[PDB]
Amino acid sequence: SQQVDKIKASYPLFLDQDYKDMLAKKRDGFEEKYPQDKIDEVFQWTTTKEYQELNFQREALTVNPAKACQPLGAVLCALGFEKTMPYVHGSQGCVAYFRSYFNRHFREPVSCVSDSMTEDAAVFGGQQNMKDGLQNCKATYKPDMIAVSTTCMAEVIGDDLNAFINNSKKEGFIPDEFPVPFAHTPSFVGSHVTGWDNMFEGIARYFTLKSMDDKVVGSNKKINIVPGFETYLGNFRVIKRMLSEMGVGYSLLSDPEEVLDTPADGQFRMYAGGTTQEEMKDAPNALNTVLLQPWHLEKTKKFVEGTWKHEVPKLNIPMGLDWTDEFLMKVSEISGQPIPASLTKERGRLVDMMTDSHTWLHGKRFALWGDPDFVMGLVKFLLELGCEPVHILCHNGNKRWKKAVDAILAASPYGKNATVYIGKDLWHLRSLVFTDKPDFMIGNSYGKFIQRDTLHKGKEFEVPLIRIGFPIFDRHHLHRSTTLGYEGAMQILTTLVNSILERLDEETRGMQATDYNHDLVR
Amino acid sequence: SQQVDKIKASYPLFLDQDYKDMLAKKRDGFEEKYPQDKIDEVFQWTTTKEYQELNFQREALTVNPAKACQPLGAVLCALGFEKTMPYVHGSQGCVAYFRSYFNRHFREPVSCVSDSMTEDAAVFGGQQNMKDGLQNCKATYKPDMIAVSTTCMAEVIGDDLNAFINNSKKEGFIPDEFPVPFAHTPSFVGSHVTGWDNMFEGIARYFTLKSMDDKVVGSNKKINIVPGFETYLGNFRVIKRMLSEMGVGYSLLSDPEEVLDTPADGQFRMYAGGTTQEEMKDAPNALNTVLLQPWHLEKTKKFVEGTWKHEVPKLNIPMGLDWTDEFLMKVSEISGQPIPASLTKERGRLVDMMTDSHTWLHGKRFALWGDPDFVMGLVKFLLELGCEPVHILCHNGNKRWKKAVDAILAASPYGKNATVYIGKDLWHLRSLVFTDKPDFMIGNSYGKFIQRDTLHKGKEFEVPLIRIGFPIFDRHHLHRSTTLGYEGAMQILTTLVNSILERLDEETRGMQATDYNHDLVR
Amino acid sequence: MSREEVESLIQEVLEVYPEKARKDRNKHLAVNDPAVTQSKKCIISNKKSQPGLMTIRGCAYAGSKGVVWGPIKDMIHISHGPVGCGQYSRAGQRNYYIGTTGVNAFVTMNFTSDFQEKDIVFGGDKKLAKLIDEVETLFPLNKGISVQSECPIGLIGDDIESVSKVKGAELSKTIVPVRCEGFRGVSQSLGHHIANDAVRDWVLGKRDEDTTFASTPYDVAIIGDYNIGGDAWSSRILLEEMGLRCVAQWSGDGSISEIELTPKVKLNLVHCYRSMNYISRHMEEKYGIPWMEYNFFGPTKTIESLRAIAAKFDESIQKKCEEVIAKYKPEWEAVVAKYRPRLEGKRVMLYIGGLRPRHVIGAYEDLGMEVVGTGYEFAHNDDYDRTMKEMGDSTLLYDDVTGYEFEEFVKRIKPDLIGSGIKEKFIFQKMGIPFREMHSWDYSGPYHGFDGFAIFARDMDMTLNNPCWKKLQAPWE
Amino acid sequence: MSREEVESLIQEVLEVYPEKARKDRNKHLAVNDPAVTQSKKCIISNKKSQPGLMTIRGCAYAGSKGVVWGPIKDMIHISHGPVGCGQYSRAGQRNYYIGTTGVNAFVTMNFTSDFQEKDIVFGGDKKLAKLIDEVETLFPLNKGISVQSECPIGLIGDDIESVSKVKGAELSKTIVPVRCEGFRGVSQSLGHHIANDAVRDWVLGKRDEDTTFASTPYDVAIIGDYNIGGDAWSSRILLEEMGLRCVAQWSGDGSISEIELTPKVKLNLVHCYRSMNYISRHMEEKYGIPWMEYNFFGPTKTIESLRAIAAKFDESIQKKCEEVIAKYKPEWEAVVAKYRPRLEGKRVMLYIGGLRPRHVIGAYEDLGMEVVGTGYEFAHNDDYDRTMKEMGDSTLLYDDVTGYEFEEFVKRIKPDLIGSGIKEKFIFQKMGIPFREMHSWDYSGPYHGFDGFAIFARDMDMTLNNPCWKKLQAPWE
Ligand code: ICS
Ligand code: ICS
Ligand SMILES: [Fe+3]
Ligand SMILES: [Fe+3]
Ligand SMILES: [Mg+2]
Repeated sequence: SQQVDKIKASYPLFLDQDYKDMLAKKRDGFEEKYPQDKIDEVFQWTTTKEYQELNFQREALTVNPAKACQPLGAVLCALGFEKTMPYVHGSQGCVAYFRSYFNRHFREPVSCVSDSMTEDAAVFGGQQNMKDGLQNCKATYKPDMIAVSTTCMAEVIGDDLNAFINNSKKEGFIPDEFPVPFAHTPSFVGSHVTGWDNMFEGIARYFTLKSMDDKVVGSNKKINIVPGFETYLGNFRVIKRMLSEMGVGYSLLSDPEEVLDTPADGQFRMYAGGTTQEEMKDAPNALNTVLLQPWHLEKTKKFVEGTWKHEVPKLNIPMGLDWTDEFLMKVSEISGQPIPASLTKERGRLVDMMTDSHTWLHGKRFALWGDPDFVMGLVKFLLELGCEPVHILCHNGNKRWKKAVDAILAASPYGKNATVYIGKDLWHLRSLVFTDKPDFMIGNSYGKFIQRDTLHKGKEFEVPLIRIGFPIFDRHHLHRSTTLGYEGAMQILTTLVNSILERLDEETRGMQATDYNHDLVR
Repeated sequence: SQQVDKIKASYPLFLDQDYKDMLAKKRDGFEEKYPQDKIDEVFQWTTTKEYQELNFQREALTVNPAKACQPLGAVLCALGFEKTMPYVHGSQGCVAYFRSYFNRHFREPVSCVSDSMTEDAAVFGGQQNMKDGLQNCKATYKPDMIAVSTTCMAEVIGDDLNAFINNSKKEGFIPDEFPVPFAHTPSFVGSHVTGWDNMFEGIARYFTLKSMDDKVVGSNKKINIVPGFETYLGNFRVIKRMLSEMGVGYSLLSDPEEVLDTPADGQFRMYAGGTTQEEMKDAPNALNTVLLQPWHLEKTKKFVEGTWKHEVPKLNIPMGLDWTDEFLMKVSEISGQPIPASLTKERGRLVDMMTDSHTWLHGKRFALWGDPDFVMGLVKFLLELGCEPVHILCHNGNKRWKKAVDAILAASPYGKNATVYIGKDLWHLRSLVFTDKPDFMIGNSYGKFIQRDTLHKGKEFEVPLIRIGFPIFDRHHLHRSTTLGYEGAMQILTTLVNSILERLDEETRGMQATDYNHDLVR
Repeated sequence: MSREEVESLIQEVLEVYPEKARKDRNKHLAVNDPAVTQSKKCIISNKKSQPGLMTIRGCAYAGSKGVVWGPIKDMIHISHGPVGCGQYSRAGQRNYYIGTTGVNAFVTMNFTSDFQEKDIVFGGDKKLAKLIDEVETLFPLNKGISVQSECPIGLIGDDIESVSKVKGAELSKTIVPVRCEGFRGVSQSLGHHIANDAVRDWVLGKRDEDTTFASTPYDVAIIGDYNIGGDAWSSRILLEEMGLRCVAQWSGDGSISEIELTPKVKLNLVHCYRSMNYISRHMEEKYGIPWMEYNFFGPTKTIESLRAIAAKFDESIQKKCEEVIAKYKPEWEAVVAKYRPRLEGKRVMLYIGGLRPRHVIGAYEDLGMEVVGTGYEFAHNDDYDRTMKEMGDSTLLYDDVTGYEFEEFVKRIKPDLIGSGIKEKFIFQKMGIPFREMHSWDYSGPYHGFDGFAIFARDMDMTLNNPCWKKLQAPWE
Repeated sequence: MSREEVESLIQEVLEVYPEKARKDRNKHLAVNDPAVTQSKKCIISNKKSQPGLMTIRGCAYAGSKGVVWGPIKDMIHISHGPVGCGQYSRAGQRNYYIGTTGVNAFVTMNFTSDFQEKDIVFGGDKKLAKLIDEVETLFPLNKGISVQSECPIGLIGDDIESVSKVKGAELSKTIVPVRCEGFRGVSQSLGHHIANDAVRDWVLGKRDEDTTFASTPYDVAIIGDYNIGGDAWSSRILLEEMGLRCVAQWSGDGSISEIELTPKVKLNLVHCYRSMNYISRHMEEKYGIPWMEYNFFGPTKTIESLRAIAAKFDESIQKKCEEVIAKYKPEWEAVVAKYRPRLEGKRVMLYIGGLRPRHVIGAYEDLGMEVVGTGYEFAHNDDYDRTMKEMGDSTLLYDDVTGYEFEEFVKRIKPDLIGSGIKEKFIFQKMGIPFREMHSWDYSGPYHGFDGFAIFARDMDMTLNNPCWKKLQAPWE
C-alpha cells in the first residue's frame, strides 16, 4: 500500500507489516534457509583470528578485489588527448563495463568504442573488425585520433595490433596520416594502472620514436608532467595551477579534466580540451619529464629515459607536506623559476591547519587501500599528521613498492604498528579490521560493506568509512576534489578531522548518557 | 582507573562502572532529582503542539538566540582594513568575548583592544580612558589606524566618541593626522550585523565626507564592493576571483581575508593585507558601489548614495544560480567587461551538478537560520534545487525582509509549505522541528543541541544538522569554505546531497533488516 | 511525427556512415505500421554489432552472471577469468534480496579466480579446483557454486565441466559450470539462453521424483523478475493477496531451493519473456507446466494481468482477484489524479534491453504520456512482434541503436523525457532533456505493481517538471 | 635565564610604553626570589587594567555567571541585559554535568532578556517579572532561578532584588539576584565575590532549621571545582574510595540541593581558593565548618592532599588513604615511566586565571618539566604568596600581562611549551611553540586526580613532541 502524499520507496516500503509477513513466508516456505542461530554462529566465526588465518592462506580464490583490469586505464589515458576516441580492440562487453564504471564515478558521459569481435574471430583473427571499426569510428564520431587498446579475447588469440592497423591504412580504410597509437593491454597482467602505462607509452612512441633526429633536450624550455591513472579532477587542476603560479612552462601529457567536466548548457560535447598531438610530438624537446605516479609509470619511464634521454627525477607522488615540498623544489631546480611567495604562503597555511587540528588526529588508527602511489602518499601524510596507518592494503602492489613503504613507516614512530599488504583483497581487509580494530577506514565505496559487517558485530566494533579513492559511487561530486599538493593535503586533513568529530558527536549524542561530552566547541 | 597504553578521556572514561556507580550515588544521595518518569513526561510535553503554542506566546524571555551584539560586527569590519586595530570604547569583558568568539570560528588570532572603562567612569565618563587608550594602543601595537566602536556601558552613560577623540588629538595623545574613525554600536539595538554597517559607514565618512569637492563618479573606472559581515574566507576570495576573471577593476572595502588566514611559518603577524586608506579615500571616484549583503548595509547605502552619488544597484546577495547570474550581468553592465567563457562554463558546471543530483534533492524539507541575506540566499538556492525550506528563522530579521522572502517563496511551488519567522530563537525552532518535522536543519553549531533533543524522542524523529553559517565551533576549517557564487552553490549542493546520502546509508546499514537498500551506487 | 518525416530522418542520419555500415543499420531502423504486424517484414534484430559505432550492448557474461545466476542469493557465483568483469559488475545491478551478506547470502560480493598470465599459459582448471576448496572453507553456508566463464576460459581450452563434476562429487555439492564467455553470441541475450540451459542441466531436475513438498492447486512461480529495487516483492504481494502461493522467484531474491521446487508448480508466470522463455518452454515440455506472459507495469496492465492469471484457476481466485483490484483502486486513482495532469501529453523515447522498451508503455499511458520511439539492445523478432502492437502508428523503432543515431533521433524528435541507461543519462541531461534510468530506476523503485506505480509516477514527475531544466541557457546568451 | 637577564628583559620590553603605562606595568612584573616570601614586597595585583594594552581579562559577569552560578545544573540562569554576553559565553566553558538538558538541567542553554532600547529607557524590571513567569511555564522542573546582571542593569537603576523577592514569594521559588555587572571590579574576580555573597544571602541558609539530614563523620564538600572535562568527578571518586562522603560539589555538576546541604558537612575541601574562599570563610564563621586548600594536579600533589585530608578524620580513613595510594601507584608510575622521558627538561610558560598558574606546577614537575614563567589574569596578593613558594628561584612572574608583553617574553625565553587561553593559542602556534589550552584543556581532560594525570601527560607529550613543529620553515628558506 501507498499513501499518495507520502509515497514510500523500497526503503521504508518493505518494512510495512504486510511486506514483512510476506517475506517471512517466502523464507520459511521455500528458501530452506539456515537457522538464524547458525547464521549468527558463522558470522561470529568470520570475525575471529582463527578465520583470519584461514582467510590469509588463500592461494586461488579472490574475494572483493581492490583493482580493475588494464584496458580501463588505457581508456582513461586516451580520454586525456584532444578529440581522441578510446578504442578497445576485442569484445564489446568490456567497453560497456568500462564506460559505465567511469559514468558512475564522474557522473559524466564516457565515450569509448569497441570493434565487436565475436566467436568466429578465434578462427581467423580480428583484422576485418579493425579495418571496418577504424573507418566506422572515424566517419561517425569524427575523432582526430583513435587510441587502440585490447581486451583479453584479442590478447589470447594473439592479434597483431600493429600489423592490423598498418593494413587498415594500406587498404584505404583510414588515411595513412590519421593517428592510431596502440598498446597491448592484457587484463591478466597487472591491473588498470598498468593499462594506463602501456597506453601512454604507446602514444608517446607513436609520435616520437621515428622523429628523434631533430630533437634537442631542453630546447622548448618546458617540463613534461605525466599524471598517470587519476580520477580526481582537482588533481589535474592543482598541478596546472601550481606550475602556472611559478611561471613554469609545462606540458601535461594526458589531461582529461575538460572532457570529464563539460557544462550542461544544451549541447553534448563528445570531446573537450585534452593534450594536443603537437604536445606529444614536441615532448622530447622538454628539459625533463616528471612522473606524478611513478610506481605505475615504469614502462613510460624506460621510454622517456631510453629514447627521449630525459633524466627523470626521483620524485614521490606530490602528496602531503614533504613530498609537495620536494616536487616544487625539483621543478624550481629544473626550470630555474623560484618558488613564489603565493605557494610559500599556501604551504604555511597547510602547516597552520596541521597545528590547529593535531590534537584530534594524534594517534588515530586507520585501515586504507588504493593504488600504489595514492596509498604511499596517504601513508606519508598520515605520518606527518601524527596518525597511525595500521592496515595498508594495495591489491595491485609489488614487492619493491612494499619495501619502500615499509622504509617510510620504519622512519617514523607513527609507523610502528603498521603492516603493508600486497596481493590481498578487501575480504582480507575485513578480517584485519575485526581482529585489530582501527578507528576508521580510508577507501573507496566497496568499503561500505566492511563498515556494514563491523556494525553487525556491534556499535562498539563499527569502523566508519572515509571515502577517498576510486571508485566513489554512493556520494555525489567527490570526483571534483583534490588529493595532491598543499590544496589536496588541506582537503584530506579537513575530511579526516571532521570525520573524527562527526563520529565523536554521534557517540556523545545520547541524552543523559553520553552527552556530557557533547561539546559545542572542539 | 587508566590503562597506560589506552588512556581514556572523559568519554569514555566516565562510562566505567565505578564512575557510573559513583554518579548514581551522588544523584540519589544529594541532588533531590525529579524522578525519571517525570523527566520523561515533561520532555515529551516539550515536543507537542500544546507546548509550541505556549512557546510562541513568549514576550519577555529569549532562549538560545541566533544573533549577537553590534560591536562584534564592528570588530570584524575594522579587521578588514590595512594595519588597523579594532578598538572598543567601554568595558573590557566584551572584548575578551569578541576575540574568543572569532578565535573559535576562525582558529586564528583576533586582535582587538579595550580602553577598560570601570565603575568610576559611570560618574564622570570615559574621556580619560580614550586619551590614554589611544596613546597606549598606538605606541604598543603600532597600527596605522584605530577603528573605534562602543560597548553598552559607554552607550548608556552617553560618551560622545567624536568629542573624546577630538580632545585626544587636541591634547597630544595621538597625532592630529592619525586616522581614528568611529561608530556608536549599542548592543541593545539591532544585532552584530548592524554594528558592521555602523562601523563601515563611520570609516567611509572619515575618509570622504570632507573631501568630496574633487571627486568625479566613474573617474577611477573601478567598482566598489562592500561585503558586509562575512565569516567564510572563500566568500571574499570567490568575489575577488570572479571580478579578476572578468577583468573588472574593483576595490573590496573591508577585506580581512589575509589577516584571518596567516601562515604558520615561525612569525606571528598581528596585521596582514586589508583595504588601504588610499582605497577608501579614492572610493567616491568609482563607477558605482555594489553591496553584497544589502539587508544589513542600509546605513552604508544611504551614505554611498547621498554623499558619493553612486546609484547602488538593486542586487540580492550573489547566492545560488539566478542571483549569481544577476550579479555578473550587472557588473558587466557597469564595467563594460563581458562575462568571460570561464565563468559561463563554471555556471554550466553548476547546472550540470544540479541535473546530476536533483533526484535525491527533490522535495527534501529543511529548517534553517542565520543572518538575513545569508538566509534568503539559502532559501532561493533551495528552491532552485527543488527543495522545500519549510521553517525559515531569522532572529535579527525585520518585517520588510520577511515580506521579501515571502514573495520569493510565493513565486515557487517549492515554497508552499514554508513559513518565515522573525524575532524568534532556536528554542522556537526546536518546537517546529518536533511538530512539523523536516529532513534536515541547515544552521550553525548551536543546532547540535536541537539534533540531540530530536534523537532523544527517537531515531525516527532525529533531524540531522548540516553546518552552514556562523559560528561553527565543533568542526575544523569550515570557515575556509564558500557560499557565494557558482563555487559556493556547488559546495552547498555537494554538502546537501551527500548529507542526504550519508543519512540514507545510516538508515540502511542494518544487516538483513534494512541493508536491502544499502546500494553501492547512488 | 508523420511516417514520411520519420523515414526521411532515418535516411538523413544514415548518410554519415560508410557504405557497409549504412546498409546494415538501415535494416535495424523502422517505422511502426499497423498493416505490418510480422516484425520480420520491417526490422532485423539479434545480429552482430557493426564495429566502431558505439553500441550500448554488453556480452553473454552480463546476461548469465548479471541476471540469471548472480541474483540467486544463497549460491556463490565465481567470475572465472581475469579481474575486470567481476569488478565492473559488482553490485551494479539492484537485484534486491534478504540475507546476511558474506554468511548465508552473497549477491553483492565479487568472487573471482583473478587470472594472471601464468593461468593463461598453464590453464586455470587446477586453480578453479583449489578455489572451490577455499570457498567451502571460508563460506560454509553457501548452498551451491556457479562458475561464470569470462572470455579466456574457452579460448585456452579449459574444461570447467570436468572440474565441476569432479569437485561436485568430492564435496557432494551442486557446482554449475556456465560457458557464458563474452565472445559468444552478440549481446547479453545468448548469455540468458546459455544460463537457462545450465539451470536445466545442473539444477532444475534435482527433485524430479521427490514428492516431499506439499503442493497446492494455487502454486505458481515468478519467472523472469530480477527484483530491481524490490520489483518482484511488489508483484508477489499481489499474487498472494489474490490467493496464490509463489513457490519460487527467478531470480531476484531467489534461492537454489526455490529453483529446485519450481517443477512442482501449476503455472509459470513469465515477466521477462526474453531472458527466461527458454526454461519456461522446457518446463512445459518436460513437466507439463503451462506458462503465460504478464505485465505488472502500471494499473491498466497490472489489472489485466491479475484477471488473466486468475482466469487460469477457479472462481475462488477470481473472487480474490476482484477484491485485490478493489482494494488498490483508490490508491492508483489518487496517483493518477495527482500526477497525470502534470505529465499529460508529454512524449517519451525509450531505449533499454530486452523487455522494458515495450513493457512500460502502458504505465506511461496511464499518466497520459506517449512513447514516440523505443528500441532494444538485444531483443529478437518475437520481442519486436509484441512491440509493434504496444507502440503507436508511425512511431520510431530502433534495434541495437548507435550512440550517434540515438543522439540524432533525439535532436529531431525532441522528446520531453528519455528513459534509458547509465551510458546515455549524462549525454541527454547536458542537452537539457529530462532523463530517467530505466534499468536501475535511478536508485528508486520498485516500479512493478500498484505500490510501484506510485513511485514511478512520482519519479517521472520529479524529473520531467524539475526546475533545473529551465536553467541551461545563461541569461546573457 | 639568570635573574639579571630577566630584569633586563623586563626593562627592554617596557621601553615601548608611554610613561604612565610604563610605570604601572613595571609594578606587575617580578622575578621570583627565595629571600622574599611576601608578594606585597615584590608584585602588585588586582588593580585596574591599563587602557588600550590588550589585557586578556574578562569581567565580573564572566566570574559570576561563568563559574559560580552557570554550572549549577538544575537552576535556570538569566543573562539579564542585551544579547551579547550570554551568547558569547554559551557553552564555552566545559562545566560537565549529568542531566536532561532543557527538561531538568540547563547549563548549556542561553536564557536572556535580550534588552532593546525600550528596556534601557523604561527599565527592565517589568520585563524580568514577565520573563520569570515564562520560565516557570516553559521549564517547570527548574529548581530555582538566578539573574546574572550585565552592564546596563545597574547603570539604568533597575531593582532586580525587589523583583526577586516579590516573584520568589509569589511563586514559592528561590530567585537569586546577582549584581555582577561587568563594569564592577577590574576582572572576573569581583564577580566571584559578588556571586559568593549571593549564594550566602539567598540560598545557603534555607535548611538552617532542618534536622532531617542523616550526617556522617566523613561528610565533605568539594568547594571550587567547576568540573572542566569531568575534573570534579575524577577527584570525587578518590575522596569516596578513601571512605569520605561528598555531600556537595561547588559548582561543576552541582545542584541547588547540594548547595543547601553543604552547611551540614564536617569539612569544606577548597580547590579553587580564589573563587570560593569567600563562602568558605562564611561557613566557618557561621556554622563552625573548617576548610582546607588541596591540590589534585599530578601524583605528588594528589598524594599529599589525600594524606592531609585523611589526617583530619580518624585512623580508619588514614588506612583507606594509604590503600587508595597503593591502588593507583602502579598506574601513575606507568604514566611517568612512559611520558617523563619524553618531556624531561622541557620548559613551560603559563598564563591563566586565578588558580591553575601555580596549581598545575607540581604535575609538570612530575613529568620532569620546569615552569620558567607563570602569571594570572586576576589573582590577588594571597595567590602570589602561594605562587612564589611553588615557582623556582629566578623565574618570571607576570600579573595581568599584556599581549605585547607575553609575546616579547616568549620570544626571549623561548619556552618549549606554553599553557594559556584561547586568545593566546593561535599566536604561539604560528611562532612554532607547542601550545596547550589550560582553561578548556583543549577539549580533553579530566586533568585532576590520578585518572586525570594520565590524560594530562598524554596531552603534553602529544603536543610538545608532535611532528608538525618541525615543519614551519619551508626547506627553500
Ligand atoms: S532481464 Fe534483461 S537490460 Fe529481462 S538483460 Fe537487462 S533486469 Fe534490462 S530491459 Mo538492464 S531483458 Fe531484465 C533486463 Fe530486461 S539488466 Fe535488466 S534492465 S528485464
Ligand atoms: S574558577 Fe577561575 S580563568 Fe578558579 S574564573 Fe577561570 S574553572 Fe581559570 S585558572 Mo578559565 S580561578 Fe576556574 C578558572 Fe581558575 S574559567 Fe576556569 S580556567 S580554577
Ligand atoms: Fe555530470
Ligand atoms: Fe589557524
Ligand atoms: Mg532519502
